[PDB]
Amino acid sequence: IGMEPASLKEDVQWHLLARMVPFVENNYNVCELGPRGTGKSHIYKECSPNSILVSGGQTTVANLFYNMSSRRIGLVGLWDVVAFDQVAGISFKDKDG
DNA sequence: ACGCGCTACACTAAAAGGGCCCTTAATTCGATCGACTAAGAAAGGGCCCTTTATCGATCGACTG
Repeated sequence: IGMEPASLKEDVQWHLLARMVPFVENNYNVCELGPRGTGKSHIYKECSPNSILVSGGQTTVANLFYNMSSRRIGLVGLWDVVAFDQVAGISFKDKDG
């Protein structure tokens, strides 16, 4: 990732590995809450070309799961990791979300 | 092997998504204007009490 392992505690290293875990296991839902500036969104935005960081919380079942008009599957179809930032900000215009 | 079948453009209709925007029916309040709720009000009014008259009763000089 670019972190210095010798400058971190062992448990912090294992937490960072848990952060890797969503990339390596199929259909792995995981939630992480923490203080600002702890380097959360960096791994899901820079250090992987096959993961997406959904910003702003602007998520609808149309573009996230299945858009019935265009008949194309949403984000969850071609990305290995979908990371919802700003969990407070995520809200669904449709109820079914 | 040059006429022939495919591959490109506007109107009409249907679906769905997504702003979305108005609604509303929930909220706050926030005066507020009654609404009492005492606190002291003052007029008024009501109450009391010592005033004169008299009716004895008597106790007086005075008096014959």
